[PDB]
Amino acid sequence: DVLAKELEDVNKWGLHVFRIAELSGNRPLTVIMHTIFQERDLLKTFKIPVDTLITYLMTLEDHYHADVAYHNNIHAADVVQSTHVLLSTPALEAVFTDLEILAAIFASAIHDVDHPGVSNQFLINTNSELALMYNDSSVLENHHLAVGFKLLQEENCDIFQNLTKKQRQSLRKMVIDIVLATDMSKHMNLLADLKTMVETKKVTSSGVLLLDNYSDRIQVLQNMVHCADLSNPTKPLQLYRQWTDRIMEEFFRQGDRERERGMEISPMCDKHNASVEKSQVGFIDYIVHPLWETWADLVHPDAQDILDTLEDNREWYQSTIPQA
Amino acid sequence: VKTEQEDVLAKELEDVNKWGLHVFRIAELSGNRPLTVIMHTIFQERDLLKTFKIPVDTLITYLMTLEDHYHADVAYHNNIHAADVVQSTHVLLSTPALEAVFTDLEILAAIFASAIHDVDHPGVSNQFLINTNSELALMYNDSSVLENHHLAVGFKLLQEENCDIFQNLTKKQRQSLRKMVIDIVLATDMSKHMNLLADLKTMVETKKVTSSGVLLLDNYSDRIQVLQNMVHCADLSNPTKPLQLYRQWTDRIMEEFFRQGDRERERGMEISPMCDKHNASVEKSQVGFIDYIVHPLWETWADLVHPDAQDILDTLEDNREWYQSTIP
Ligand SMILES: COc1ccc(/C=N/OC[C@H](O)CN2C[C@@H](C)O[C@@H](C)C2)cc1OC1CCCC1
Ligand SMILES: COc1ccc(/C=N/OC[C@H](O)CN2C[C@@H](C)O[C@@H](C)C2)cc1OC1CCCC1
Ligand SMILES: [Mg+2]
Ligand SMILES: [Mg+2]
Ligand SMILES: [Mg+2]
Ligand SMILES: [Mg+2]
Ligand SMILES: [Mg+2]
Ligand SMILES: [Zn+2]
Ligand SMILES: [Zn+2]
Repeated sequence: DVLAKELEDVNKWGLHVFRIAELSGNRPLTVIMHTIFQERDLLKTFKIPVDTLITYLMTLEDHYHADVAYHNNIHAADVVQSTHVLLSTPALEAVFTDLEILAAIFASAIHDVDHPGVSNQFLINTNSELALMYNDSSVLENHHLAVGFKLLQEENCDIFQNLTKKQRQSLRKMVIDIVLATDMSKHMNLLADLKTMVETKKVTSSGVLLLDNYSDRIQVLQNMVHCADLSNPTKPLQLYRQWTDRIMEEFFRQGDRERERGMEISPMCDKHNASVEKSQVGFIDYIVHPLWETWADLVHPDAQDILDTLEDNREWYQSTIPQA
Repeated sequence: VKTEQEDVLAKELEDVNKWGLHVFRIAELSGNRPLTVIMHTIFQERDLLKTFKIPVDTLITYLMTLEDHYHADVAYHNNIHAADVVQSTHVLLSTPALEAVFTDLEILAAIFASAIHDVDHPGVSNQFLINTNSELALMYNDSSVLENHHLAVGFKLLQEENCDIFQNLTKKQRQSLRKMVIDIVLATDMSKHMNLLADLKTMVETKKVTSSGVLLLDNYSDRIQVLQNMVHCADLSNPTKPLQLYRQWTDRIMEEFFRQGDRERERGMEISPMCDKHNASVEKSQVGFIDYIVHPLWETWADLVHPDAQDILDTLEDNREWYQSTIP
């Protein structure tokens, strides 16, 4: 019906994911993953029973929190679909193995599962059980990985059951490497290294990137999923506005818990003294544009339309801020 | 004192400041409470209860609970090993080249890290835990699986009734100590040894000393690097001890290794290097251990604190020759 038609846009930047969420009965992660697995022939390639895939996807989606405004199944579905588009970028054609593709997409799907709606720093500062378990280091990201993998153990949920032992081991390593790179405390180091990779990049005659060891390959996959994670401001304004609403709602909820606890309220988490437009322009200027302009460099000119949208949205958000 | 255990014992504890304290004797004389007894002694000696306002009964309660979470049926990675690493770190901290270098909080961190650094060790390796798809390796994504766990347990036990030995630290002190203890225990992961050593060599190359040969450390990076390597050295100090101690440590690690190999053999897995009781060369393996891991590390530490560690290095070399001479 009016879902198969929306899902026709699954290979396009700017898919109406919120509409897909509504139409699927709040199952955007399940429907979008299913669609992409079929589109990429992943069920056949890895002999994944279709009922197993769906069973896993639904239990995974169940473990995203409905009451968390941003870090929920819609965000997961969005990052999955964005990674799916980025994987098909011409500069990367025939570069990645089917296993590497599967790993990037699986990592995207689980990368925020069971997110509590508060930051690593909040969890550390409040002496949470999660921070105790993970010694204050990539607390959330370690946890997302543990839960994501743990769910494969549920009845008829092992989608990787027919991979070889070697394939499963390689897949597990890549997925861990990828989800740990979504920790924002690693952003500047990832970016610094990505800039250096761009500086020294190698391309075939056909113009596709040459990545001849695991380090270079996983580095590209890490940054790709990181870009997808940080892709909201590169989307059409109607979508970007919705993501901004959600992250500010989530932030203000954390800020309210901090205020109640007598804690200093984290930057951008105070509903009373916040500035959304200023916050987004700063987010684009200091994080999202520096990353995406580097990705654009890597795959030039594949990402120029995405960069254009980002730059237009920045100019849009800054337009109502008085300036000299 | 610290444990209502028999007699004394006090004569043995007179060696708490010396390399080659007889920790096994201490374990026996204390009713298998060497970690509690030795930690209590060191905290009193260094006046740490007064400095950090640690109630003595809180200290003893925590130490007993901590000690209870080292497995009695694990041959090597048990409470005696923890006590040994604690006591060895305590000796290393007092080396002349480090006089007045570390704050009392840094000293507390090193000693506390040493005490918890293998707690709840199951007697099998990280690689075994990964290969067998253990819940622990799933929890920690195959990375420093044991060492992350040791830290989690060591800190969690502070929350048991009357166990918070850090209750009278300031918020900042608690935060700093927590970071240092994590940095130190994660550095005991043997997978980090080569990198750790490489960086230690770099530090020795650019080492700054006063005229009395005392190290000049400039910042947290310097201080934590020395503490990480210090506790790593303590962890790898068995072959540098009086031979009778070393011989018992060797017997114990081989027993633990063989038990892991038995588990591997039973599950049809490739038996890990040095874990096959049916095909072992214990003496040869000790010489290889010294040549490729322990001597390169301790020679570098010896350089850092020259000449403070000369005797320790000499003993290492003598002990290498013992195992050499006993290869069949
Ligand atoms: C649409 O906009 C966004 C979309 C995603 C995100 C992604 N956020 O992931 C962050 C983690 O939860 C942790 N941070 C939370 C914060 C309270 O403290 C920081 C130390 C860490 C942010 C967006 O805009 C935001 C940041 C800039 C203005 C609002
Ligand atoms: C007295 O000798 C020793 C004293 C301590 C130790 C400390 N070991 O900690 C290691 C961890 O449990 C994990 N390893 C287990 C092993 C089966 O596989 C490795 C990949 C990692 C070792 C000693 O001897 C060694 C080398 C020669 C005989 C064993
Ligand atoms: Mg995340
Ligand atoms: Mg004597
Ligand atoms: Mg020992
Ligand atoms: Mg250990
Ligand atoms: Mg210095
Ligand atoms: Zn995310
Ligand atoms: Zn140890």
